[PDB]
Amino acid sequence: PSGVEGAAFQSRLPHDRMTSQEAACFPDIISGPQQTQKVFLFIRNRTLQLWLDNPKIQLTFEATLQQLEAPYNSDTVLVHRVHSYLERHGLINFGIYKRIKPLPTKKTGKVIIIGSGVSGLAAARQLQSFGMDVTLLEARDRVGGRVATFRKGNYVADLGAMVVTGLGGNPMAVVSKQVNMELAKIKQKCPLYEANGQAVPKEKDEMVEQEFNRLLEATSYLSHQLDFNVLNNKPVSLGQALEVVIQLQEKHVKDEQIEHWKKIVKTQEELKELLNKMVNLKEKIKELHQQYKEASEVKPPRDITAEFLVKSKHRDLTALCKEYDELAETQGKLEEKLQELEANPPSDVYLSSRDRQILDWHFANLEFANATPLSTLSLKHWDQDDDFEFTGSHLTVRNGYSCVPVALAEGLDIKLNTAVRQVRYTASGCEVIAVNTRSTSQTFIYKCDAVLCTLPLGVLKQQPPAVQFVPPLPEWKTSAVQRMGFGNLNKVVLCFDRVFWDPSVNLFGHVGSTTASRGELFLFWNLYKAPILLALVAGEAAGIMENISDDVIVGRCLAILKGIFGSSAVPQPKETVVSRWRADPWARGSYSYVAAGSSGNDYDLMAQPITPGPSIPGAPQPIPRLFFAGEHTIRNYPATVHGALLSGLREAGRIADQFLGAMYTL
Amino acid sequence: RKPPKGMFLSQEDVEAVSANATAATTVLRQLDMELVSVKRQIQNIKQTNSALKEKLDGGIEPYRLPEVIQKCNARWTTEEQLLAVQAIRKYGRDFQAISDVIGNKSVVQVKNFFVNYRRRFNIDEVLQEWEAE
Ligand SMILES: Cc1cc2nc3c(=O)[nH]c(=O)nc-3n(C[C@H](O)[C@H](O)[C@H](O)COP(=O)(O)OP(=O)(O)OC[C@H]3O[C@@H](n4cnc5c(N)ncnc54)[C@H](O)[C@@H]3O)c2cc1C
Ligand SMILES: CN1CCC(Oc2ccc(OCc3ccccc3NC(=O)c3cc4sccc4n3C)cc2)CC1
Repeated sequence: PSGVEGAAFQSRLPHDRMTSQEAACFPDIISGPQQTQKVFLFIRNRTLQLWLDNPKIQLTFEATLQQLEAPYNSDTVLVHRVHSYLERHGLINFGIYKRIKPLPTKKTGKVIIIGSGVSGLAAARQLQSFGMDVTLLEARDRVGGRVATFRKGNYVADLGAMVVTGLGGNPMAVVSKQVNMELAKIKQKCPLYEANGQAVPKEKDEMVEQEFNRLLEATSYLSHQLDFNVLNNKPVSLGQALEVVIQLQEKHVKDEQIEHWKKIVKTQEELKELLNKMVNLKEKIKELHQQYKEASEVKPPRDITAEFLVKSKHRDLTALCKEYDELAETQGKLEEKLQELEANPPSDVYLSSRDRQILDWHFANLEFANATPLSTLSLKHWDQDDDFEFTGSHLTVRNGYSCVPVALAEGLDIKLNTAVRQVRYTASGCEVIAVNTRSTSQTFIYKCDAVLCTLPLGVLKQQPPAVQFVPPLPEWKTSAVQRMGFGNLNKVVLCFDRVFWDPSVNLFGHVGSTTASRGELFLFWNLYKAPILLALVAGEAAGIMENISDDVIVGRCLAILKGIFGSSAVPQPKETVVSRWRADPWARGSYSYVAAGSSGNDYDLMAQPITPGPSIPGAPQPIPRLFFAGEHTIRNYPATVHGALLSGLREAGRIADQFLGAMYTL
Repeated sequence: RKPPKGMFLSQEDVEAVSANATAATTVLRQLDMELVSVKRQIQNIKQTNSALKEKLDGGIEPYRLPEVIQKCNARWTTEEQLLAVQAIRKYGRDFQAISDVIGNKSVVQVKNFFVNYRRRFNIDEVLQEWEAE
């Protein structure tokens, strides 16, 4: 859409309806009469539009009201509430902007933020934006976390996030305007190359893709129509359903052949029966000829019984010849009906070996996207975020994604090389205890009104703990952490002195000889300016390949590309890097996925902030002091940057509502 | 509420491939055999019918009799009557056959014959005798 309505859409909001959240803060309005609601909505959308139309400078309440024209211009509080509301929940005035109104002289409240991953940074900025004192602690010696980028000479390649999954309602679209990201479309053509080194024929490439896509809709049918969702008390995975669906197709091929050949016999037997009739008829004919022959040898003139005997035998004989000639006809038909049935046999197989290896690629690709074996994905829920897909094509960040977190860390109190070991929260406030990554002993203590945790899910799952909570986290949180999935997927970066591949083609596949090996180096990218080829390890492969020397892994790559591009066309690489995200202790994996047995709900559980018990018993209910953000907290945008930052903005709004109060809710 | 086209999935088979841990390969192996079973039994009847075909070689063409074409006639020769009565005796009511035999009398003429002559050729008696067979 375009107009004001397009601003709403672009801010992930229904242009013609009040959201649940807005209802919470404008309960007067939404319970109010219909007329007023349309006003509100317009104000919001218009205000949004304004922020969007230029996101490089702060949009103030004044500027906003200037551009309103009554009947909407009239009510100045409504405009103020609405503006301040959007301001609070990072719908406007987020990211990198110039600030019209310099900051509150002194700062209210203190927050410690664990992790300088985008979620963290986006919060930090937002809080400081509101005039709180913020300090982030990062175990790494660099911001971004899972926005890692590699730099050396003019070689540049992300090992972390790389892609913006459409700009249509993506808040990263706004950041793209505030920061120079060299955004390139991705040419979606990807040709596959069997084990030997040979492109798969266009003809097959399509047969299998279609079957792959067909098999997927199939699984969804099982789930949502046949309710095939539990097996022996345990919940069904995507992997299982796919096997079942596949088997069922194999089975249906057989059932068809059976029925066909079985239709052949039943006609073959009809022939047998007929021929018997035909042989016995010929036998009775044979003798009946002789009889007629003998009878006509009685030379005339003759008595009438002997004349009758000739005549009668003659007719009795033509009567049988008649019968036999009709059966010769009936036979003719059945001998052809077997030409037909021999000619059109149902398919020999469901899938050849070749077919199934290529199909395994398309599955690897799914294991790539979701960074986990299909064995582990919830059948019911793995694709729950598919409704909130952005529009527009996917783009890579050509200059390296690290440009974004860095940009956010301008003017922020970040303590790098500071690893949190324990978080203490009580009704009075919080102590965070970190150390120096370099010399573990050099110990730090931080006190604050609130902590915001952006620790990755893989870290939260770590046993025994890398971080202690004091008091421990309630079971409802820890159970959700157990149920959630935390996958893995690695990148190998190959740096060369010359482009020895088709520059016209951004990406191109390789087809592993096994099912158990489909993930290993199954996909290659050239998306960058320099001669850099990127190779992916996905699926069950990823976690195993983390126990192999880089040298070897680059070996296996080079081999592949020789086979594809010609043994002498493959120069050795000047520079190589291999990712190991599951190994990485500030990550312990790549990103969340909806494990079988979990739901989207767990994402909400993960976001729920934590409230300590009271200090003195029978003292009033304390405020909540421990907050959570990051990729695993946002139900509708999991495992992405936009989700991280959206969670970041979200928590910042929530914290501010707590510690600064929200005078826009009246 | 419908599978993608050419994908097959009914409630019952789903249950059937799942219940056991190998119920899949069991069922798929049963059919594998149950096929080769029918494939062989085709070979039987092929070869059986191949030998029956060999016995019929020659057709019936050596035993074919020429075509008689007598033009229907109203009169009954004394000869023709005699053939009738013997035919009645041998054939009963297959009036077609009786007409075929006499050579040149319509099947109606044959039927009337029973009525007009029944009187004198005891075609009653004659017919009981055929019945007794
Ligand atoms: C290989 C890969 C490819 C990806 N590709 C894409 C993509 O193409 N597109 C996309 O949109 N998204 C992608 N993502 C997802 C994206 O990287 C994440 O969603 C996002 O960076 C998560 O942000 P976060 O702030 O929640 O967590 P993080 O970015 O991990 O930040 C959390 C921070 O906490 C720090 N930390 C950990 N332990 C401690 C401790 N004890 N003390 C202090 N700090 C600690 C970490 O070092 C880290 O900096 C990808 C992820 C991976 C692994
Ligand atoms: C839970 N769910 C997982 C699927 C994610 O969506 C994807 C959509 C398309 C994908 O392939 C496009 C593509 C083509 C060519 C090169 C790279 C990519 N993509 C990525 O490397 C990629 C983009 C995103 S978004 C979150 C991670 C991720 N990855 C890893 C991949 C993932 C959304 C969150």
